[PDB]
Amino acid sequence: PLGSMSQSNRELVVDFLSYKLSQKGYSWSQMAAVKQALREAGDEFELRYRRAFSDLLHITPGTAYQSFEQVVNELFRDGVNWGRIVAFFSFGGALCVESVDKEMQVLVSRIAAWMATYLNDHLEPWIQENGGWDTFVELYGN
Amino acid sequence: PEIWIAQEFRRIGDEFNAYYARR
Ligand SMILES: [Zn+2]
Repeated sequence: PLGSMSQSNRELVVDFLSYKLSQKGYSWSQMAAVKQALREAGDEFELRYRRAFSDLLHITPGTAYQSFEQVVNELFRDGVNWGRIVAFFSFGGALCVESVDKEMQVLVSRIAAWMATYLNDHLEPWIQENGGWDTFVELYGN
Repeated sequence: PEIWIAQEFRRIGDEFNAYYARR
């Protein structure tokens, strides 16, 4: 269903303004400042470790979540930290890139939701006792 | 197959964590 044409128009205005403030050393919100920090930790992660992203592995919509819920379980098998959370995110990005490489676009919407609910039910806790997101921003910003 | 990859992501994601942790 379609929402407000004004909420649409406001959402873009609000996006283009944060970006300009983040560049000039400001931030619209804690959410805005965290997003950009993760975007850049991500590219930094991509750069440092491009080798390990290659062709990852019978990717079909069939056993997609199954094969997914297991890699992540294994990822944090013995604990969370700021680097594994980044390792976590960058992992979803390639899945989404490699998926649309097979028109399996339909797999992208589902992927997002597996992360959001995992990060909510499992990553969210750690993150919270360990300083918060504000703390990440400091370690990983710029 | 997979398991080895999850392990790999645990590793490089630690080298990374180590980096910004040392800073
Ligand atoms: Zn619709």
